[PDB]
Amino acid sequence: EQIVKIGHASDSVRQYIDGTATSGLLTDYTESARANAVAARTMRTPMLKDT
Amino acid sequence: QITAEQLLREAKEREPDELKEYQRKKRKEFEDGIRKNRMQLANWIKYGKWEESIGEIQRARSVFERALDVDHRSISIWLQYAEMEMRCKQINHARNVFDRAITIMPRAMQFWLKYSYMEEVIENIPGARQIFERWIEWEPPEQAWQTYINFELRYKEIDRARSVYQRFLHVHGINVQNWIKYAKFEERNGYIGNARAAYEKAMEYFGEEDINETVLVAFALFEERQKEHERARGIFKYGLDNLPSNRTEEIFKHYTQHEKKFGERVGIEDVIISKRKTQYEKMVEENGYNYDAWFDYLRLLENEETDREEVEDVYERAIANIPPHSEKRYWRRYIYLWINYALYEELVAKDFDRARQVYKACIDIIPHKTFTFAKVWIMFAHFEIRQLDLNAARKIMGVAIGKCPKDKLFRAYIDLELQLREFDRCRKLYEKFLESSPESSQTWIKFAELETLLGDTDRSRAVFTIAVQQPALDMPELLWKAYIDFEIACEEHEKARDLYETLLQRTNHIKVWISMAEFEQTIGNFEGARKAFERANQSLENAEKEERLMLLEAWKECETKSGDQEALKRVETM
Amino acid sequence: DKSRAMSLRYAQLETTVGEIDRARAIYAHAAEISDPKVHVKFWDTWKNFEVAHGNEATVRDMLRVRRSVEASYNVN
Amino acid sequence: TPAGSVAATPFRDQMRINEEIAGSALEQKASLKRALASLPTPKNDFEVWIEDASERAE
Ligand SMILES: O=P(O)(O)O[C@H]1[C@H](OP(=O)(O)O)[C@@H](OP(=O)(O)O)[C@H](OP(=O)(O)O)[C@@H](OP(=O)(O)O)[C@H]1OP(=O)(O)O
Repeated sequence: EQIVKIGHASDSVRQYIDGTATSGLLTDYTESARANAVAARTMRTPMLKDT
Repeated sequence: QITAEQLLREAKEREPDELKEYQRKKRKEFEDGIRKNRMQLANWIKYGKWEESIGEIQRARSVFERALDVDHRSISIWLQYAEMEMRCKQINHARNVFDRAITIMPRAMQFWLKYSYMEEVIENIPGARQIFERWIEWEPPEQAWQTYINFELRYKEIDRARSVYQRFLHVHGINVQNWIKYAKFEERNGYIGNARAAYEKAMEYFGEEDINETVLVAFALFEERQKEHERARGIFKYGLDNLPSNRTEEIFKHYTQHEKKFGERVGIEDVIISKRKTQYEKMVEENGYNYDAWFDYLRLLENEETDREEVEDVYERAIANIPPHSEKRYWRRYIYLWINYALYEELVAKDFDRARQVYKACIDIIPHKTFTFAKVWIMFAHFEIRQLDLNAARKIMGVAIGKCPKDKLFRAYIDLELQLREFDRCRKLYEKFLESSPESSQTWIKFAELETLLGDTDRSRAVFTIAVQQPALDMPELLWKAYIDFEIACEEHEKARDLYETLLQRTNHIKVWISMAEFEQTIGNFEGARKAFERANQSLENAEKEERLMLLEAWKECETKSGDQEALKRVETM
Repeated sequence: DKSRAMSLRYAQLETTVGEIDRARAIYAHAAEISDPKVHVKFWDTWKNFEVAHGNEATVRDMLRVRRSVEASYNVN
Repeated sequence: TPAGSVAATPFRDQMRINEEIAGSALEQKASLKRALASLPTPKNDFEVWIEDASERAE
């Protein structure tokens, strides 16, 4: 619930501002979120502290 | 291997005086078998069967008479003894055996069935009647009467079969099904006056209060089959009153099928809605927490155009089911159970002084110090504006922000004061909004946009300068964009240049260096872009090769669009 | 036949969301009504999961249930 | 395993346009107040289908 709130707020702001002649000063907030999400997806179970 | 199967399979696979003298050997075998075992009765039967075959039937009687002395409650033996006498064609003996059997065990059904069948196959049928008459004196339970009825029906005696039913209903008639089967018997023969009488007497028999309504539905459906349909409505409709909650569930399914033909305009919609109404009330008795059942119920009553006081009683019953969890995820469906009530009171009942009370009751129930529904505070505020009471509307939004300062409230309050042309009140609320949510750079922009729309440039500049001085922002890029774009709209490029200057003093990020060049490119001071590119490219000698490359592709775009081949050699040697 | 297919379907959701510990119990619960002698596509997709999102201590757990489950069918 | 992937979707801290230093919340509240109290107020603003089964019956 917290995640989808923050995401929808940020994406809506992106669609309002972007497409203007002085864009490119803005770090691509929706697409960079996509890029971050696909990078984080590779993950593994850690072993054990005792064994 | 030779495991379980092959060992045990191998173990498995290993696995006429002479006639008179033979008969003597058999008798000794039986008699000594009897002597030891006595309760052996299967062998006692076999000895009886065996002697019979020989025409020694005279002895076989003696065997069975001895066998009956051992058990006597012997129902296997009694059957075998009679059946022996029948196959021998002894029928007066067979009668005597049955007359004893039914006398001694009057409530073993098997003898009366077998005995009546023997006499019937002999066409003794007066005697077969007397057996059934004698049987009924024992008040034998259901199957005995049904077999006597069915017997008379095979003769087609049907008025004598009717006599059996009338006596059957006297003993058994506590069970409804006997009355319904009787009425069905009269109906199918065509006696239909008897069938009406049978149902009406069944209702009179069961009474007024403990209405046996399975009779009543059966009575209704019989009259429906006749095409009495006025009667059929009457029976269903009568049932609905005395039955009203629990048993009507059966009535309504037949009553609605009934009306589905004949009801078509007025009768169908009445029964289905009233069926639906009681069906939703069942859901509410099961779980008053079923909000979807209340919404669907309230839809039905509003489309009914139900009398106002009943719909108010249903809304106020629905509303009292406050969620037990006190966390907003559960309230999201429950809150529209209040909003629909305020919409009904405002739009349909048109009792505005009662819609105030709906909202006050709503806001007195929300756990505001844990969460709020901004919808409630917004809708309650706009309602008083429709009453032209700005003082009430401001108090509502004012305590909204005072109890729970929330973004949706600020936006709604600001949009309201903007529509009211109360621009100085909007300003004070934005300052409160920024104090609430300082990191929200969008609000700093929306605050500067208000000042820009009101034509006060120096107001808008002071906001932006105070905005970019903030220690934290959700999106400085959005704010720095907005302030550059503002100074571009002012055409004070010598200050917009200063914004890139200070922004570049904050970060040597290549995209800011590109946009600084693109700014000069869009002024058409293309040498400023080259001087920026050189200032970037000659200073960023320690930047990454791709960072420099992306920087220098932007310059290569600049020179390929302008076409200066001499500069492109410089670019080619960057 | 479809419950295995639904297990692959459900594991795909949990692995894109990253509930990889739940994904193993989806596969492991499906593995007991699968055999490595004809259902090789199930074992391949679990093996490709465990080499990606797994480690030695659970790869060997996969190979334990594999030899256990085949023994259930391979009565010869 | 921590499910990083969905947590990665809310993007934040896009670019280094900040000093990474902040005041305490009450005096940060005063910092806005004492700064935004400097905003001028130069002038006032005003800017002024068919029934046919039923049709034959009725
Ligand atoms: O808290 P905000 O950032 O101002 O978000 C609000 C608010 O959402 P919250 O659940 O986070 O409070 C509203 O939700 P409610 O408080 O009214 O329950 C929601 O309304 P809905 O739940 O009806 O969606 C509305 O969204 P909308 O304006 O589309 O109704 C949305 O506003 P944002 O669109 O600004 O996020």
